[PDB]
Parts: sequence; structure tokens; C-alpha cells
Amino acid sequence: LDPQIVISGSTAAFLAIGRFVFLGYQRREANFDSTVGPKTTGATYFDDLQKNSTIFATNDPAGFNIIDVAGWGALGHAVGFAVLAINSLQG
Amino acid sequence: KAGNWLPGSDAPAWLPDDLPGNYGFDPLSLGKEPASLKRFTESEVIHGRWAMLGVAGSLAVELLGYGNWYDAPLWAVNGGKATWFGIEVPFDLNALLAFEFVAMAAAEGQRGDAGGVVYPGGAFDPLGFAKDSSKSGELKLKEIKNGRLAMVAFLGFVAQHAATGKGPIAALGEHLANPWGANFATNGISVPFF
Amino acid sequence: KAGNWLPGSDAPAWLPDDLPGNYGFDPLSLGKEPASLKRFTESEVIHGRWAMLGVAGSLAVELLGYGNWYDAPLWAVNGGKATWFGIEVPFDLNALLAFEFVAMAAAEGQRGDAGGVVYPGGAFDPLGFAKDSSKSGELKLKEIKNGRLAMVAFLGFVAQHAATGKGPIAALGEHLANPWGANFATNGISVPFF
Amino acid sequence: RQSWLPGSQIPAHLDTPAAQALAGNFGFDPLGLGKDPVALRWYQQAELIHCRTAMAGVAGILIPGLLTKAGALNVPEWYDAGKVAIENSFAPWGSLLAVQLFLCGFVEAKRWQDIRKPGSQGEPGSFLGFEASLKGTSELGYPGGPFDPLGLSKEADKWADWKLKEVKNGRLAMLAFLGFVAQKYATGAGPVDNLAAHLKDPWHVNYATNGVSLPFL
Amino acid sequence: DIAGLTPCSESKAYAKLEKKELKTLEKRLKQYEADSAPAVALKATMERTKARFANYAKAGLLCGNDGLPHLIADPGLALKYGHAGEVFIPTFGFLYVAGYIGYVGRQYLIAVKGEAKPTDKEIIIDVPLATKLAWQGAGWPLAAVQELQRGTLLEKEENITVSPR
Ligand code: CLA
Ligand code: CLA
Ligand code: CLA
Ligand code: CLA
Ligand SMILES: CC1=C[C@H](O)CC(C)(C)[C@H]1/C=C/C(C)=C/C=C/C(C)=C/C=C/C=C(C)/C=C/C=C(C)/C=C/C1=C(C)C[C@H](O)CC1(C)C
Ligand SMILES: CC1=C[C@H](O)CC(C)(C)[C@H]1/C=C/C(C)=C/C=C/C(C)=C/C=C/C=C(C)/C=C/C=C(C)/C=C/C1=C(C)C[C@H](O)CC1(C)C
Ligand SMILES: CC1=C[C@H](O)CC(C)(C)[C@H]1/C=C/C(C)=C/C=C/C(C)=C/C=C/C=C(C)/C=C/C=C(C)/C=C/C1=C(C)C[C@H](O)CC1(C)C
Ligand SMILES: CC1=C(/C=C/C(C)=C/C=C/C(C)=C/C=C/C=C(C)/C=C/C=C(C)/C=C/C2=C(C)CCCC2(C)C)C(C)(C)CCC1
Repeated sequence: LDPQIVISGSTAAFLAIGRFVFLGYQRREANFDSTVGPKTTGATYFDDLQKNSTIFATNDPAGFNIIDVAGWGALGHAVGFAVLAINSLQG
Repeated sequence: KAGNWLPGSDAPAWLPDDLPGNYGFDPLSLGKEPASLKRFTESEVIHGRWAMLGVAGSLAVELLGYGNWYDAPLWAVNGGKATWFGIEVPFDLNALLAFEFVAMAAAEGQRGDAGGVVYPGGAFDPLGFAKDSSKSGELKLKEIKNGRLAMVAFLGFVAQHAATGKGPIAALGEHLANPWGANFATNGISVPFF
Repeated sequence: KAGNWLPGSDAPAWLPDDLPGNYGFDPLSLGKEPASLKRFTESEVIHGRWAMLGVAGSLAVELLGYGNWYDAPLWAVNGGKATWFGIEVPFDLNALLAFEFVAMAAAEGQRGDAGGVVYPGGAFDPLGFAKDSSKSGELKLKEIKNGRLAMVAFLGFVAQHAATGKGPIAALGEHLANPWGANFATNGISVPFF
Repeated sequence: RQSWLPGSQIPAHLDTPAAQALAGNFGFDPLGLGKDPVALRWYQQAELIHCRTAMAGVAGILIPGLLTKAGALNVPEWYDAGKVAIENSFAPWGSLLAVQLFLCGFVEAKRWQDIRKPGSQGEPGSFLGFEASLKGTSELGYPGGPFDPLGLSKEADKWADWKLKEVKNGRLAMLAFLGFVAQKYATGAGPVDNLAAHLKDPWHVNYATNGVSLPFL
Repeated sequence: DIAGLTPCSESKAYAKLEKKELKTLEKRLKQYEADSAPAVALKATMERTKARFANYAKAGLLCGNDGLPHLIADPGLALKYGHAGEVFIPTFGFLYVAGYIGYVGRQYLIAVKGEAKPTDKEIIIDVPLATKLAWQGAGWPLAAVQELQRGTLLEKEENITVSPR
């Protein structure tokens, strides 16, 4: 009934399942240039709080930024605490 | 052209002839468009394989005497332990849920990346059938026909146990006992105004 | 032309002359088309062989005194054990059902693959008759005639036991006892208004 | 030609070579239903099926109904034949109705597809070999082959007369069955007994006296 | 029973209302004579009233807590418990006669559009033609499904649609 085993195994499983098999299918939806590449053709402030500013660099061979880690880890935590919570009501 | 589902009537134009299980069965004109038809072929074959597996499984469970398919998952809501052919299975509901999620997600993602492929080869052909692509068409026909039969049988399982609450082999046994005395007219829930 | 089933009337045009048991008997015009006629020839000969076997079997059973053909399968519904010529048979209903299903499925599939073949040869000819194909036609004629007779006799068995409930030789014996006193007019269920 | 009402204008849709070639034409169409030749075709099919099943049913009512007044054939009344039969039988009426729904739906589906397409049911490989003799006989509603076993439908000189006898007896049979229903709800006994009680006293026992069939007098 | 009520035969409120109506009616009856047409009409009213109560009790009607009949509008429920004569049969009767009226009218309209002055035969009814078509449609539903299945029931898109879109 260890919380560390449930949560750690959960986040490990979801980071793995996002690492190896659902990477390319998530990267096929990066191509929105068919419909939107200029989200905002702007010059100044009030347009670049809305346009991209920084690019998170990855020396990762596949290219996980901190954002994908945050996402898959977040799903892992949600599911892990769901498992512990369903375990919580006296089995 | 394996046949014609309604003698005399003309076949639909959008069904191509070289295709397994091409009986021309389409009243609703669901597959008139190409890409949708291809997706539907994929879905039909896959549902067929899963239906075969499920029906064979329930029949094996009841035929070797381990309860029905309905009380196989009984050990998880009411406290207990899973089994296999007379041996206990040391796992928890969440354990099998985790390994099922990971394994099925991996397998189905891998499959769902190679476009739409229905017949693989090489390492999903480990015994050496369907090599000449000649009788392979007939094997496709046999595959899809047995698959349709299995889907219908499984829908039968769901409805039958939803009506009478007994297992398949038990229902067949009692139906062979008294044929006119008990079938879906003695059901009492199938046809209401009896 | 083995004969003519109705003197004077013309033979049907679709029956070919070189054919066993060609009496020209077809009021309904059932075999006017070629492929259907071939299928019917197959069916007639096969039904004839099976009828011969069944009739000979029921006769042998009653003639050697082991009950009728109706109470040969009596040991399975009411608890008991099968027999043959005075010796017990150590099997269960499901055991004979399994071996019958497998054996008959194998044999009939094998037969049903070689197109439509009615006269095999070589290993279904182990004694050396019908080699010249000359008197083989006459043997075909004798085969088909005895087969028609056997079919009629077996339908007689079913109707007779459905009427009076007695076995064949018992019915013949009592009919030879009092000819006018007991036949299908003393049946009481054949002709209703008596 | 004969007409139902001598002197009445026969409608123009019942006066064609296609409509005068029909069995039992008497120009009877007061409500002009058959203005569509396709609809007239379908309605002719309806009349034929109703004729045949009406004859069968009414014969089933009468002949046991008559012969039970003799010694043999103790048959109960037609409005009570079901109950006694099901008490005689082996299965409940629900399963029997289901089985007859299946076995009749198959056949009626056949016949229907032959109505929509005339040469339909005979096409190679469809059935196991009766496709040989499941075509029509060039006049829809009158198949041949395994129907008409005795060969009575081969001669061309008796053709229109066999047709016309069929349609006349059938119309009379439909009238007879409607009479069976009304006499059941009106007097409350079997039709044979109604016939006997009317022959016994004609001028006193009819539908002018039963007190239901016209209540205003 | 059917949604928590009772049939009117054993309904206590039913007989109380019946007694109340008879009571007021006899109260009106008391002050006249025994041969007077007032008393004749009053006794006629008594007879019709009691006959009405008996007829409503005989038909197997269902009464709530007010003792008044309640109709059940549900095919499965009414056909299962013997109430087809309160909504079901009435709706098929009405649909028959209403479609009959509509079909007769429509046939008249098409019959008179083909003349030289459609407005005169609309304002001044062609009585022979109107009686003729008034008979000719007693079986309308068959002609209706035929006109439907032949595609003559519906005009195509030569109808005038609003301009612009
Ligand atoms: C798993 C579902 C499924 C799917 C997706 C398909 C797909 C296909 N079938 Mg198919 N088939 C199936 C099951 C399926 N089959 C089963 C079970 C049978 C046996 C009855 C058949 C028998 C069959 C024949 C005989 C033929 C096809 C054909 C086809 C193809 C063209 C028809 C089409 O557009 O299908 C699209 C289908 C769907 C979109 C199905 C979706 C499910 C619908 C929307 C709801 C069904 C609800 C159901 C009736 C509820 C029952 C409940 C119960 C209590 C009554 C297409 C590839 C034709 C062909 O050439 O074969 C390849 C053809 O002639 N099928
Ligand atoms: C097992 C059934 C069977 C079949 C399929 C055939 C097939 C054939 N026979 Mg045949 N025959 C049979 C049994 C059969 N025979 C029997 C038992 C007899 C003895 C009475 C004969 C005597 C016979 C003669 C004398 C002739 C044929 C001929 C033929 C050929 C052409 C006729 C045709 O189209 O047949 C098609 C047949 C069928 C489709 C039969 C199907 C069964 C029907 C549809 C239902 C029968 C129900 C039955 C009457 C019910 C009785 C119940 C009882 C209580 C009254 C064809 C190869 C002709 C020929 O050239 O010989 C080769 C010919 O001249 N037959
Ligand atoms: C289980 C395995 C098996 C298999 C795969 C086959 C396969 C075959 N058999 Mg076969 N057969 C088997 C077992 C088997 N048989 C057994 C156990 C018997 C009894 C000993 C027979 C007796 C038999 C005969 C007599 C004939 C065949 C024929 C055939 C061929 C026709 C295929 C077809 O479409 O028929 C599809 C058939 C059906 C779906 C069933 C038809 C049911 C009939 C019409 C009903 C008959 C009346 C019924 C029995 C009620 C009678 C009541 C009684 C009291 C009188 C096919 C090669 C026929 C053949 O070779 O013709 C080319 C043929 O004439 N077989
Ligand atoms: C206007 C919509 C409507 C609504 C809300 C209802 C409501 C009801 N109907 Mg119903 N019915 C309707 C229209 C409607 N009917 C029409 C138009 C018909 C003629 C085709 C029927 C024919 C009918 C029958 C034959 C039966 C009912 C029954 C019922 C009851 C339970 C079933 C149910 O709700 O299914 C949900 C209904 C809908 C979503 C509306 C569509 C109408 C369908 C065709 C009716 C469904 C019947 C259902 C499958 C039977 C279930 C059996 C039950 C024992 C579980 C419920 C009071 C059952 C009953 O008597 O209950 C005790 C029953 O046996 N109805
Ligand atoms: C074709 C067409 C066409 C036209 O156009 C239209 C129409 C007609 C509409 C259409 C039709 C359709 C249809 C009918 C369909 C059907 C389907 C199905 C039934 C499926 C199933 C399907 C089914 C399936 C898959 C199934 C599967 C199953 C399984 C896995 C099982 C499992 C299991 C096991 C291990 C055992 C245990 O103990 C439990 C469980 C868990 C239970
Ligand atoms: C020809 C024609 C033509 C024209 O055109 C039309 C018409 C006339 C319709 C037609 C006719 C037809 C007919 C008549 C037919 C018949 C058939 C039959 C009878 C069969 C049987 C058939 C029959 C058969 C096979 C049989 C078989 C039998 C068997 C195996 C037996 C078995 C057994 C044994 C071991 C013994 C034990 O103890 C039991 C049992 C189990 C019992
Ligand atoms: C012509 C026309 C034209 C113009 O345009 C207009 C108008 C005038 C309107 C029209 C008219 C019409 C009419 C009149 C019709 C009628 C119909 C009918 C009557 C039918 C029946 C019909 C009828 C029918 C089918 C019947 C059937 C019967 C049956 C099955 C029976 C059965 C049975 C029997 C055996 C005995 C048992 O135990 C029981 C039962 C079950 C009872
Ligand atoms: C270095 C490296 C490595 C490793 C890596 C890792 C292992 C990472 C990790 C990472 C991680 C480990 C991450 C994590 C993250 C997490 C997160 C992001 C979380 C979130 C959370 C949440 C979201 C929660 C929420 C909530 C709450 C608060 C309560 C309950 C309810 C809810 C659900 C709302 C290896 C050896 C493989 C190799 C390569 C290199």
C-alpha cells in the first residue's frame, strides 16, 4: 500500500509510455502551418505576450522539453492518486 | 463475389469485386466513399479477430468448468484471487490494470503507426501459410466469415445473459433438454405481449 | 432408358438417355437445368447408399434380437450402456459425439473436395468389379434401383413406427397372422373418417 | 363486356388491353384506386394472395364444421379451436407464433423479391439447386414448376377459365369469412347452426331480428 | 395499478360524486308536480345521469383521488392493460378522417388548376366535381402511399424560394 511505489511506478509508467510510443503521434500535431502559422503578425508588446518568445533547448536525442515531462508526469500523478484514492475507501 | 445477400437484387457500385467477404451487403450506403470504406475494412477485420478470441475464451472457460464469462471478474469486486487452469494468480486489480494499460497501449500504438495495415507478414506469419498470395485470398475469406460469425455469437452471449442470466453451455444444455419448453419465447423479456 | 414410368407419355427432353435409372420421371420439371440436375444425381446416389446402410442395419438389429431401431439409442437418455453383438461398449454420449463429429467431418470434407464424384475407383474398388466400364452401367442401374427401394422402405419405417409404434418384423409378423384384421386401415390414424 | 352496373361508365384505367387481360374483370372501381398501373399490379397480387388464403381458411372453417354434424370428426367451434388445440399441443403459443413468423417470413420475402423483379429468384448459385424452378411463368402471381404439380396449367384453352374460377371462388370466400366474423359477433353460435336456424324459420330468424345488426328498428 | 390509482368500480369517491349529483337533481325535482313536463325532463335527466355513470363504470375506466376518470396515453401501456379505446383508437380514427379531408381538398385543387380560370372555380364551387371527389377518396391512405412512392406528392425545387439567401 506504499504511496511511493504507487505514485513513482505510475509516473514512471506514464513517462515511459509518453517517451517511446506516443512521441511521433504527438509530433504529427505540431504541424499547424497548413492553417495557422501567424497566430499574431504583431510588432510590439501586447503582441509578443501572445507570440512565441523562448525555445526550450533539448540535447535529448528525441527532444523532450520540460513541457512534455510536465505533461506526462502530471497525468501520471493524477492516475496514481486516483489509484490510491480508490484504494482508500476501505478497499 | 463470395455470394449475394439477397438473390436477384443488384450489387452496389461502390463495393469492389476483389475483396474478402464481398456479398454486396449495404442497405444504408455506409461505404460509398473510398477512405471511409478502407477504414471500415480495417475495423471489420480487427473486430473479427477480437471477437474470435473472446468467444473462444468464454467457451473454453465454461467447457473446462471454471464458471461463466460473467463470473471470471468476480474475484475483484468481491474479495478473492484470480485463477488460471487450476492455479492461483498473484496480482492485484491495479497491478493487472497497470500492466494491461502499458502492454495494450504499446501494442496498439505500434500497430496504429503503420498506416492502416490488416495483413502483416514475416514475424506475424511464423508457420508459413499465405505465402503465394493465391490461396491467401481464400484464407482471407475464411477469416472474415468466421469473424462475422464470432461477432454475432458474442452479441448473442451479451443478450442471452442479459435475458436469462445463465451461461452459454448451461443454456444450450437446458434447451436440448426441452426444446419447445424454453427458448426466447419462454424468455418472458424478449417478446413482451406474451 | 431402363423403362417408362407411365406407358404412352413422352419422355422429358432434359433427361439424357445414358444415365442410370432414367425412367423419365419428372412431373414438376425439377431437373430441367444442367448444373442442378448434376447436383441431384449426386444427392440421389448418396441418399441411396445411406438408406441402404440404415435399412440393412435396422433389419439386422431386429432380426438378431436386440430391440428395434427405435430403442437402440435408449441407453443414453435413460441411464445405461451401449452394446453390439452381445458385448458392452465403453463410451459416453459425448465421447461418441466427439469421435462421430471428427470422423464424419473429416470423411465428408474429403469427399466434398473432389468436385462432385459419385464413382471413385482404385481403393474404393478393392475387389475388382466395374473395371471394363461395360457391365458397370448395369451395376449403376442395380445400385440406383436398390437405393430407391431402400429409401422408400426407410420412409416406411418412420411412418409405420409413427403410426403403430411397433418394429418392422413385429408388424410383419402380426400382419401375416391376420392380414385383413390389421393393416393401414385398422391403423386408426392413417385414414381418419373410418 | 360484363359490368358490375349495366349502364355505368366503366373507368378508363380498367379499359385497356393490360387491364382487360386480368382474371375476373368486371369494371368495379367506384373509388378510383387503380389509377396507377404499378399500383394495379400490386393490388392484383394482393387480391390473389387474399383469395388463396381466404379459400383455405374458409374451407377449414366449413368442412370440419359440416362434417361434425355427421358422426365423425368431433371438431370444436372455429372460435374455440385455438384453445383446445393448444391444450392438445406440446408447446406454448408464443413459440409457435415465433416459428411461424420465421418460416412464413422467409417465403413471403421470396415472393416479394419476385414481385419487385420478375425473373429474380432464378439466378445461378443462389439456392442449392431449386433456382432451376423458381422463375415465374410470364404472368406474375402464377408461378409454375413445383407449383401446379399435376400439369393442369399447361393447356392454353382452359387457361382463362381456370383463372376466372379461381378469382370468383376467392371473392366469394372472402365474403364468406367476413360473414363468419359478423355472425360470430352477432348471434353467438357456429355458422352451421346459423344456417340450420335460418332454414328452420326463415321469416323470423335473420338479421332483422337479432337486435344488434340494426338497432334503430 | 397504472401509476397509483384504482378503477372506478371500487373507487369510494366515484359513488360519492354519483350520490351528490343525484341529490342535487332530486332537490330540483322536489318542488314540482308528478305529471308536469318539468318533472318529465328532470326524470329524463336522472335516467341519463345514472346511465352515464353505469357506462363509465362498465368500460373499465381508472379514477384518481377525485373520483374522476383518467385517460392513459401510451401505446404499450394501454394496449397491455386494456385501454386502447381512449387514446389509441381515437387517434387512428381522427387521422383517418383528417387525412381524408385534406386529400379530398388537394384533389380538388389539382382538378381545378387545369382550367382556363382557376379563381372562378375556387370562389364558385364546382358542385358536381366537388361531390364526385367527395366520394372518390374514401380510401385515401392507399392513394397517398402510392403518390408518395411514385414521387408525385412532392414538388421539386421549382418552388419559389425567398430572395436572396
Ligand atoms: C464490427 C462491425 C462491422 C464493421 C465495421 C463492418 C464493416 C463492413 N462490412 Mg460487415 N459485418 C459485420 C460487422 C461489421 N462489418 C457482422 C457482424 C456481419 C455479420 C452479420 C457482417 C456482414 C457483412 C456482409 C454480409 C457484408 C459486410 C460488408 C462490409 C463492408 C461494407 C459495409 C459497410 O459500410 O460497413 C459499415 C458498417 C458499420 C458502420 C457498422 C457499424 C455498426 C452499426 C452502425 C450499428 C449496428 C447496431 C446493431 C445492429 C445493434 C444490434 C443489437 C441487438 C440487440 C439487435 C465494411 C467493410 C460488405 C462487404 O463487402 O464486406 C466486406 C458485405 O457484403 N458485412
Ligand atoms: C433423396 C431424394 C432424391 C433425389 C434428390 C432424386 C433425384 C433424382 N431422381 Mg429420384 N427417386 C427417389 C429419390 C430421389 N431422387 C426415390 C425415393 C425414388 C423412388 C420412389 C425415385 C425414383 C425416381 C425415378 C423413377 C426417376 C427419378 C429421377 C431422378 C432425377 C431427375 C428428377 C429430379 O429432378 O429429381 C429432383 C428430386 C428432388 C428435388 C426430390 C426432393 C424431395 C421433394 C422435394 C420432397 C419429397 C417429399 C415426399 C414426397 C414426402 C413424403 C411423405 C409421406 C408421408 C407421404 C434426379 C437425379 C429420374 C431419373 O432419370 O433418374 C435419375 C426418374 O425417371 N427418381
Ligand atoms: C458433420 C460433418 C459433415 C459435413 C461437413 C458434411 C458435408 C456434406 N454432406 Mg454430409 N452427412 C453427415 C455429416 C457431414 N456432411 C452425416 C453425419 C450424415 C448422416 C450419416 C450425412 C449425410 C449426407 C447425405 C445423405 C448427403 C450429404 C451431403 C453432403 C454435402 C452437401 C454439402 C451441403 O451444402 O449440405 C448442406 C446441408 C444442410 C445444411 C442440411 C440439409 C438438411 C436436409 C435438407 C434435411 C433433411 C430432412 C431431415 C433430416 C428430417 C428427416 C426426419 C426423419 C425422421 C425422416 C457435403 C459435402 C449431400 C451430398 O453429398 O450432396 C452433394 C448428401 O446427399 N451428407
Ligand atoms: C413518445 C415516446 C414514448 C415514451 C416516453 C414511452 C414510454 C414508455 N413506453 Mg412506449 N411507445 C411509444 C412511445 C412512447 N412510449 C410508441 C409510439 C409506441 C408504438 C411503437 C410505443 C410502444 C410501447 C410498447 C410496446 C411498450 C412501451 C413501453 C413503455 C414504457 C417503458 C419503456 C420505455 O420507456 O421505453 C423507452 C421509449 C422510448 C425511448 C420512446 C420510443 C418508443 C419505443 C418504441 C417503445 C419502447 C418499448 C420498450 C423497448 C419496452 C421495454 C419493456 C420493459 C418491460 C423494459 C414507458 C412508459 C413498455 C411498457 O408497457 O412498459 C411497462 C412496452 O412494452 N411502449
Ligand atoms: C454490416 C452492416 C452494413 C449495413 O450497411 C448496415 C448495418 C446492417 C447496420 C451493418 C451491420 C452491422 C453489424 C450487425 C455489426 C455487428 C457488430 C458486432 C456484433 C460486433 C461485436 C464485436 C464483439 C467483440 C469484438 C467481442 C470481443 C469479446 C472479448 C474480447 C471477450 C473478452 C473477455 C474475455 C477474455 C473472457 C472473460 O470472461 C471476459 C471478457 C472480458 C468478456
Ligand atoms: C423423384 C422426384 C421427382 C419428381 O419430379 C418430384 C418428386 C415426386 C417430388 C420427387 C420424389 C422424391 C421422393 C419421393 C423422395 C424420397 C426420398 C426419401 C424417402 C429419402 C430417404 C432417405 C433415407 C435415408 C438416407 C435413411 C438413412 C437411414 C439411416 C442412416 C439409419 C440410421 C440408423 C441406424 C444406423 C440404425 C439405428 O437403430 C438408428 C438410426 C440412426 C436410425
Ligand atoms: C373491390 C374494391 C374496389 C374499389 O376500388 C373500392 C372498394 C369497393 C372499397 C373495394 C372493395 C373491397 C372489399 C369489399 C374487400 C373485402 C375484402 C375481404 C372481405 C377480405 C377478407 C379476407 C379474409 C381472409 C383472407 C380470411 C382468412 C381466414 C383464415 C386464415 C382463417 C384461419 C382459421 C382457420 C382456418 C380455422 C382456425 O380454427 C382458426 C382460424 C385462424 C380463424
Ligand atoms: C536524467 C535522465 C533520466 C531520468 C529522467 C527522469 C526520471 C526525469 C523525471 C522527471 C519527473 C519525475 C518529472 C515529474 C513531474 C511531476 C509533475 C509535473 C507533477 C505534477 C503533479 C500534479 C499535476 C498533481 C496534481 C494534483 C494534486 C496537486 C493533488 C491530486 C490532484 C491533482 C492531480 C490535481 C534517465 C535515467 C531516464 C536517463 C536519461 C537522463
